[PDB]
Amino acid sequence: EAPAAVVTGAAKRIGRAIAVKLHQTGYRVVIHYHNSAEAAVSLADELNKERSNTAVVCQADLTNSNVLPASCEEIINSCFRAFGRCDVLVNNASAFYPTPLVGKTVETQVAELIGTNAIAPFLLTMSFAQRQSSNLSIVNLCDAMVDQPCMAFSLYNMGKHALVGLTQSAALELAPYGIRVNGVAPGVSLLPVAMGEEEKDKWRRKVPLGRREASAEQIADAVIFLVSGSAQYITGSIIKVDGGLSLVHA
Amino acid sequence: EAPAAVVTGAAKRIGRAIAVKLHQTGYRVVIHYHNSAEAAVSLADELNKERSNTAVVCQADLTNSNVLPASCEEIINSCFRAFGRCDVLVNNASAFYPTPLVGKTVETQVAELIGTNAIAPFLLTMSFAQRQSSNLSIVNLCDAMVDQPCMAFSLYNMGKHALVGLTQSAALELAPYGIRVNGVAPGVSLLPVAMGEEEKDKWRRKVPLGRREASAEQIADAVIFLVSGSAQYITGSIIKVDGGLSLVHA
Amino acid sequence: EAPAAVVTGAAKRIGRAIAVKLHQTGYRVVIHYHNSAEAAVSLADELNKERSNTAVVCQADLTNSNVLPASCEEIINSCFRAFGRCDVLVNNASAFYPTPLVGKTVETQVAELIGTNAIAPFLLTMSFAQRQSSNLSIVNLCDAMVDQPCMAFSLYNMGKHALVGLTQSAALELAPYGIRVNGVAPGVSLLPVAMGEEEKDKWRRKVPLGRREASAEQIADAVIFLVSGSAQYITGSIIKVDGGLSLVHA
Amino acid sequence: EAPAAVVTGAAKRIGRAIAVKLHQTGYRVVIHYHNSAEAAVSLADELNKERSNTAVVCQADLTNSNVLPASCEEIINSCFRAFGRCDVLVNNASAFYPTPLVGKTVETQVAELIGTNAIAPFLLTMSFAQRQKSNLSIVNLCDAMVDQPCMAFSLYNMGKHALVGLTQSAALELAPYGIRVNGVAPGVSLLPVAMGEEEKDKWRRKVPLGRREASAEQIADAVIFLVSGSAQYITGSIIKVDGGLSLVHA
Ligand SMILES: NC(=O)c1ccc[n+]([C@@H]2O[C@H](COP(=O)([O-])OP(=O)(O)OC[C@H]3O[C@@H](n4cnc5c(N)ncnc54)[C@H](OP(=O)(O)O)[C@@H]3O)[C@@H](O)[C@H]2O)c1
Ligand SMILES: NC(=O)c1ccc[n+]([C@@H]2O[C@H](COP(=O)([O-])OP(=O)(O)OC[C@H]3O[C@@H](n4cnc5c(N)ncnc54)[C@H](OP(=O)(O)O)[C@@H]3O)[C@@H](O)[C@H]2O)c1
Ligand SMILES: NC(=O)c1ccc[n+]([C@@H]2O[C@H](COP(=O)([O-])OP(=O)(O)OC[C@H]3O[C@@H](n4cnc5c(N)ncnc54)[C@H](OP(=O)(O)O)[C@@H]3O)[C@@H](O)[C@H]2O)c1
Ligand SMILES: NC(=O)c1ccc[n+]([C@@H]2O[C@H](COP(=O)([O-])OP(=O)(O)OC[C@H]3O[C@@H](n4cnc5c(N)ncnc54)[C@H](OP(=O)(O)O)[C@@H]3O)[C@@H](O)[C@H]2O)c1
Ligand SMILES: Nc1nc(N)c2c(-c3ccccc3)c(-c3ccccc3)[nH]c2n1
Ligand SMILES: Nc1nc(N)c2c(-c3ccccc3)c(-c3ccccc3)[nH]c2n1
Ligand SMILES: Nc1nc(N)c2c(-c3ccccc3)c(-c3ccccc3)[nH]c2n1
Ligand SMILES: Nc1nc(N)c2c(-c3ccccc3)c(-c3ccccc3)[nH]c2n1
Repeated sequence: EAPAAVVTGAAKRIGRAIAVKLHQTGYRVVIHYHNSAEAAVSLADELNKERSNTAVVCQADLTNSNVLPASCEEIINSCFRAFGRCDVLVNNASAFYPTPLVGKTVETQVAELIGTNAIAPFLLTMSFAQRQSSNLSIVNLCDAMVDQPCMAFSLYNMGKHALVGLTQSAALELAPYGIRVNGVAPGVSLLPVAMGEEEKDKWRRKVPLGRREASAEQIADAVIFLVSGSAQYITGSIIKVDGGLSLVHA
Repeated sequence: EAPAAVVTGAAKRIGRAIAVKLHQTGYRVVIHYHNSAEAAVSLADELNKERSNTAVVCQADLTNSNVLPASCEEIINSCFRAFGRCDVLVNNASAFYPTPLVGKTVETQVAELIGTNAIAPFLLTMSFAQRQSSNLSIVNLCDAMVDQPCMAFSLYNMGKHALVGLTQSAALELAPYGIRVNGVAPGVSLLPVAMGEEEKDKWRRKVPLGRREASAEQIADAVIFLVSGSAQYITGSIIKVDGGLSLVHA
Repeated sequence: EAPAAVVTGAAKRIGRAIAVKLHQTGYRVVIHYHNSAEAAVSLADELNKERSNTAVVCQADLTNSNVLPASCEEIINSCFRAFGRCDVLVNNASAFYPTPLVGKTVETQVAELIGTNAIAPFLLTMSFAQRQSSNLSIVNLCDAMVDQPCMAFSLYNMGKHALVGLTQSAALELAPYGIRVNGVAPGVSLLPVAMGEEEKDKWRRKVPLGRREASAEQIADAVIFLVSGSAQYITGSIIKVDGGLSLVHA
Repeated sequence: EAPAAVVTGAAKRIGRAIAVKLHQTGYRVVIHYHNSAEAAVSLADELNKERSNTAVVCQADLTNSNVLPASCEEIINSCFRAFGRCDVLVNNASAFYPTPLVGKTVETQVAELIGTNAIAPFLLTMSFAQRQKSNLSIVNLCDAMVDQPCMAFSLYNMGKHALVGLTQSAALELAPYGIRVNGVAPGVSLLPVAMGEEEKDKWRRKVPLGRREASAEQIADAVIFLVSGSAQYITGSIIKVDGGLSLVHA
């Protein structure tokens, strides 16, 4: 019987690339999404054409709130409902925007940035563990630049640092259950179409390895390694996939 | 005119030592507290008996909620209303208890642990910066053991990692205003007197330097250095005060 | 045609497992060794029996001295002599023994521990670089416990820290050549066969994931990943393969 | 009776500033130097004019070699011979020049960069500890930028990483003797007066806190803190004194 994986924020970009690689490797997938309903269903369709009844969608807001634990529990539940098991959780969904210290209220900024980058991963990790020759693991999408943060992104950066802490704490606590918990830390990966090509090229020129951003596939390759039998002794590790960006001084 | 400082969780233990030592150095202090009202007031009395009009109290819950930004704005405002300035912020208040992955609801555990240790510090930082020759700084009480966390303390450890992120991010962002942002990271300090003799001895025996915990005053000494004119180029630094504990393998 | 790899200290234990996996993946290998001539010759024989003239041996002391640069240059030369190319360098050889601060002279201890763990890697890196679809990379065998070092192993730990610095520096500097430079950081692996099982068990008991040391093959799996086409944007990254050991407090 | 300190590379720049501040604090000092004889003697003269019999010079090359351990032993011995005690060691002396991977021989580059920055500190630390076999401590001058190194400075960076390892290993091992071991990590400080102005300003512009380099006295300030009675529980800590430089992404 095929194993199953939940990928958060999997309608597009890096999360989709990860869901696709897992599905190709043989996983059944839960494609979680928030607003990108069309994209999520379109991916589920593609994947189901390849192999029937191997993909489902699950909509959830991962903003912090008093019902977030319920939402996270329901994401894990949807994998068990659809596939009878949940082997892998990938925490990929992430809000990202500036929150300067000097339209959204600060309450909202705190809830969205901390919720998606840290608290939801924690609550998904709880639910994944509680609901349990298998190879169970969790992969967190971290950030290679967490110690050299973008100006005015404090809440986003706090969230990513907390996700490091969770990766470590959960690796330690879930080790007795056979559940490995690791991370992948992109540098600069999929640049948005809508960026001034002046601005995209400015990020690209910063990367020592090729003067280019990582492809989604390159990030997903590291995820697939960590979930593989080739990483059976690896837990609490964060693999940077940054082309050396984080090594470059100002 | 004397500079003024806000110390959160200052009614006892390490926060009290930090308030006392700042006061001894010449600061006027706002004693923030949550439940320890009698000890907060008694400290204020003692400090005011020493120099008139140099200490006030400000009560607030720093649990995460939709009213926390206002609570944090009021803590900073209390310094201005009393003393007409606010030169130093010390983020010391902290909830600490286990939150296993497998009475409080999980949403309360998240609000308390992430609120006190990370979000409140962030909102207090926003309010402090927004209100601003001078020697302005912020000191965050971090944790020397953040990469080797206690078993079953994921949320606390998440909060403390986030606080590292805030320290770095706010140092970078506030440096143009001349506001330094640093941290002090205790190991083990002030073991609860009701913790077991076996359990205390076990922690003490692990500390390389002197096989004993730090006094509150030793933690406060590092805070004082960071706020002083002897640390005028220091920003985004976290000083461990741990007797070498974090260096000891399992 | 087939790529070629140099593995230092490859006659036994982890280095041998690395050379065998590389070979199995289709690499031709230089098997470098120092004292273990029988094991190195025998390993080359076994691999050549599998595919004709796909392995060679090369002896060299990698102790620091005035002839170490020529020695290292000759190891890289030996790969080109045998195979006309050198795509991968794995810095695995390592002296490991205590050097207390309070029958070898201290200058010999310095020379062996810093030579094998850092200086020889740097010199090999230079010679490798100087000689250069393509997929070139270096993997350095680091140590997951470098920040929580064994008591009285200062010189070893200094060497391993130096090796981290080389991994970063060389990743930055060799990126323009498309040479990636990464590390693998074992926790406890392949405990000495001669170590009593009861001492083996003291280390084993520390490991959260499975209360077991890593196999040589598990270490080798991380090396294989890093040299593979699935790691082509990864440079300056150190992958811990430690079962959570470095996460455990004293 | 006054305590005594050895400061290596103390004739000029940051070491000189550290020796001066230690002397103003009440220490007698050994001013170690290599080539800057006139500067060293001029400094000793000036400190002795302030307090008779409180400063000596000690010449030694700290390049790695088979006699480096005897040279390091003689430096420590010079302090006991002049003052009858040695309370503080500051490892400040440092060779700094590029060593690219692709007039000095490489043997010499290795001996100078690894000797001065790492091996001499280790040997001096041994001789220090053995002569003690009060508030005894060691301060190592580290580098805030060691994870974002200068292009083509691999050996210097390996040296400085090794020095972090020494700081940690020695703090752990010397703690039972009451000897604390810490570091101060400058970012950019005291630019060579002769460095081109455009290059000076290129570095200055990078620093968030004031867009300027640290003064030598600001670096000394943090050394003075670490040797003081206000840092009695601090060991194995490295204090960055960098104006936020290390926080800035490429
Ligand atoms: N791209 C990079 O260069 C880079 C760099 C560093 C780290 N990373 C990390 O790698 C991961 C993937 O990066 P990316 O660029 O692919 O991510 P992204 O496009 O910015 O976001 C991924 C998904 O997060 C989901 N999301 C956003 N807010 C949400 C909310 N409130 N509730 C639930 N889901 C929400 C969105 O789902 P819908 O579209 O369905 O609404 C979005 O498609 C992230 O964790 C990111 O931080 C990426
Ligand atoms: N003690 C150690 O060994 C150690 C180790 C690592 C880090 N630290 C850090 O050093 C700092 C001080 O340590 P500590 O042991 O002195 O702290 P603590 O005694 O555990 O807590 C300090 C204060 O935090 C306040 N607090 C708790 N929950 C709160 C809430 N919901 N809202 C507002 N305030 C709240 C409490 O105020 P009331 O008493 O007024 O309710 C309490 O007095 C903390 O940040 C801690 O994490 C300490
Ligand atoms: N085993 C662990 O748990 C562990 C933990 C952390 C890091 N690591 C690292 O992973 C790598 C492999 O570990 P291991 O346990 O397999 O290593 P090892 O058996 O201790 O050493 C590997 C080889 O290093 C070679 N070597 C030693 N001194 C040398 C010298 N002066 N010149 C040239 N070669 C020399 C030896 O070659 P000959 O036998 O031919 O003389 C030896 O077989 C090492 O870098 C090690 O530090 C291992
Ligand atoms: N300046 C900065 O911005 C900066 C940045 C990061 C770290 N640091 C660290 O802070 C410390 C002081 O920096 P600095 O700029 O003042 O240092 P520096 O001027 O570059 O070097 C200090 C002294 O090192 C001594 N030295 C060099 N080679 C030697 C050898 N082979 N044997 C013995 N002594 C030798 C020299 O003594 P003689 O003059 O007597 O020959 C020199 O005066 C160093 O450890 C440095 O790495 C400085
Ligand atoms: N959820 C999410 N989405 C993103 N698009 C990013 C990015 C990012 C930022 C700039 C260019 C490309 C990607 C980054 C990022 C952060 C710091 C440095 C580089 C990229 N983090 C992101 N997280
Ligand atoms: N707010 C708060 N209060 C505390 N009492 C602690 C402690 C702590 C944990 C054990 C003994 C003494 C102190 C710790 C702690 C955490 C990790 C390792 C060691 C101590 N953190 C704390 N935070
Ligand atoms: N070259 C070499 N050989 C080794 N055998 C080791 C070890 C080591 C240490 C203890 C048990 C097994 C292996 C370790 C090691 C170091 C620090 C913590 C744990 C293991 N490093 C080694 N390096
Ligand atoms: N012994 C020694 N001397 C030095 N002059 C430096 C410097 C340095 C590099 C550039 C400007 C000013 C100082 C640096 C340095 C290194 C990396 C980043 C920034 C400064 N390290 C030094 N070490």
